[PDB]
Amino acid sequence: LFLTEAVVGSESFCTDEFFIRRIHKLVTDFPTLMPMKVKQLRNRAEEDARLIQMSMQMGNEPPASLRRDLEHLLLLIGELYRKDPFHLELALEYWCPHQRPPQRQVLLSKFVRQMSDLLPATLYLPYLKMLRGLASGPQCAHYCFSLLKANGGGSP
Amino acid sequence: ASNATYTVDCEDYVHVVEFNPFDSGEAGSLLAYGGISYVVIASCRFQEEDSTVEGIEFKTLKTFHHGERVVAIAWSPETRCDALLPLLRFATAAGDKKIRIFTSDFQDKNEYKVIEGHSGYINDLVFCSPEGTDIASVGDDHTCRIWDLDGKQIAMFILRSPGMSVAWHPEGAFKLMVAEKTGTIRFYDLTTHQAILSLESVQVPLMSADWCVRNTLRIGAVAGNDWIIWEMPRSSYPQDNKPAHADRARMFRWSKCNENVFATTGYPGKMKSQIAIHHLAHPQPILIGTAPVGSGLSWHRRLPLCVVGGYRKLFFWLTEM
Repeated sequence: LFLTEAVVGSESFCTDEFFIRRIHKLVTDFPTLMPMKVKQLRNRAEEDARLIQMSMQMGNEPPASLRRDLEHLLLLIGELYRKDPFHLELALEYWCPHQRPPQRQVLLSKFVRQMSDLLPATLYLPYLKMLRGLASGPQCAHYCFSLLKANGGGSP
Repeated sequence: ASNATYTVDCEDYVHVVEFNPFDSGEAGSLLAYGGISYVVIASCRFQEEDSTVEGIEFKTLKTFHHGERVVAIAWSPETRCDALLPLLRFATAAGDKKIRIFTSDFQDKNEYKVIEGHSGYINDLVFCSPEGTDIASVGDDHTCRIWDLDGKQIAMFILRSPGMSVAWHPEGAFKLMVAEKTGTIRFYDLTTHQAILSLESVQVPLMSADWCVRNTLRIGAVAGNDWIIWEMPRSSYPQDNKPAHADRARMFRWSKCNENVFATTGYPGKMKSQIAIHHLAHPQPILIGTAPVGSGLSWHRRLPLCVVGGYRKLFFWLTEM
C-alpha cells in the first residue's frame, strides 16, 4: 500500500527510467526467488476470504479483522505498469510467446492464469485492475488480449 | 446499608457468580452465574463504560442445563466472543463432587465433559495454565487435583485438611495457591510437583483466599470473622488482620483494578448476608451492602465494581475510587 500511494504517488516517479527498473526488479524478484511462500500466501488468503464471507452471508457481517493484500497486490501491479515514462514496453514480462520462454516468464504467465481459475467475487475487481495494468505496451496489449479472450473459451 | 448501584433479576437463586477475568474481545464484560440446575452466561455493559447505556445493559447469551447445584465456576483463558472463531469454555464444580467442562461456539455446538475422582465435595476450582489446558480443584477429600481437559488426573497433592480455595498465580508460571480450612495457605509448583512455601492464619476456619492481581506479593483471605493480608516474601505472618463480619466471613476477593480494595461476604445467615468493601487505608469498610441471601462474589475486570448473587437477583456495587 505504501509503495502504491507513497512511492508511485510522486509524479516525479514518472521520470526516472532507473526507478521503474529497480522497482520492476524488486517486484519480479519476489515471485522468482520465493514463489513458494508467495503461493502459500495466495491460497491462504483466497480460502480465508471465501470462508468468512460465506459464513457472514448466512446472516452476519464480515469480520473487521479482514486484510486483502492480494487485492492491494493486484492494484499495485495495475498501478505500476499503468504508465511508464520510458515507454520501453517493460510489461512484456507479463507476456510469454529472443528466448525459448525464459522459466520466469512461464511462471508469471502461470500466475496470471492461476489467478483467473475459480476467481472469488471479492478478487474479481483486483484481478481486472491487474489485467488493466498488464495491458500496456502494444505487444503486451495483443498478448494479454488474446490470452484472456481464449481463457474465456463459467469463469466470471 | 447502601443499596446496590444496579440490580438484575434472575430466573432462580444465584449460588455462584464469576466475571470473566480474561479479555473476550467484546465491548461487554462476560458474567457467569450458577443456579440450582443451570449455568447462565451473560454480557454486562455499564453506563461507566459506555455513555449510550442507561445504568446496566444485561443480556443473557447462553443457558446450560447442569442438573445439579453449582458451587464454583472457573473461566478458561481461551474464552473469546470474536465473530471469526467464538469459543466459550468454562469449568464448574457441583454438589455431586464432579467437575464439568463446558465448551460452546455460542451457536448450536454445546458440549460438556464430566470429570470424576474427588471422593468429597469440591469447594473451589480454577484454570491453572496460561493456555487454559489444566484445571486445579480442591475439596473435602483433603486433595488438590490437577486435570487436563481430557479429564485425566495429571497430579494430586494430599492436604492436611479440606481445601477451601484455589488460585493460580497471575504472573509466575507453575505456582498454585491452595488455602486449607485449618488456616494454612500452601504454594505448589506444578512443574516440580512440590510445596514451595506456606502461610498460616491466626484465625480458623480459613474460608477463602485470593491473589492481588495488581500486586502479586499480596494475598488476602478470610478466616473466622476477620480478613487477613500477607505481603510476600517479607513474612509468613499476616501484615494486617482486622474484623470483616460479626458472624463468620465466607468469601474474600481482591479488586482487579485497585491493589488496596477488596470485598468480603458474611456466611448465608439470619442477619441477611452482608457484603463489606474494604480499603487498606481505612480501619472500617468503605461500603456495607445487604443481600438477603447471597453466594458468589466477583469483581469486574476494569471497573471498581463487584457483583454478588442473591435470591433471584444479581446485586452490583460500584465503589467510588
